Amino acid sequence: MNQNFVALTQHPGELDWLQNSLASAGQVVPAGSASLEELLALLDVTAAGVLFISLGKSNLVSQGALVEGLVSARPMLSVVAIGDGLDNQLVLAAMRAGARDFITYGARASELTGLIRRLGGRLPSVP
Repeated sequence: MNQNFVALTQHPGELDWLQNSLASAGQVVPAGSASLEELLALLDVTAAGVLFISLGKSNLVSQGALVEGLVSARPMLSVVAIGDGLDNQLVLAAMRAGARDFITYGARASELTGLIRRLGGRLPSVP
């Protein structure tokens, strides 16, 4: 019923869309301009299991490398990419980097709560 989510957004409209859509599921913590080390510290203190990362053609090389680093360090972390659903090569690059899912900014709130439900039902609770 409640989680912390971390978001690497490339504009404030994305952060608002995430926060408003996922309000019933938990809290969306912004990570702003964060390095891999800083981002891993923020995931640990918030005990976040889902990370949202906004991808585009301009930031794909550096952000893709970051997803690769995150997924190496935290294999159980669910990385969800946010980008243009009309760009097949972008969707493909994100998946290759280690992103579990890809959503387009402005998607219905029910699509986001649905995704969080699905990602929650994926692994056992008792460790």
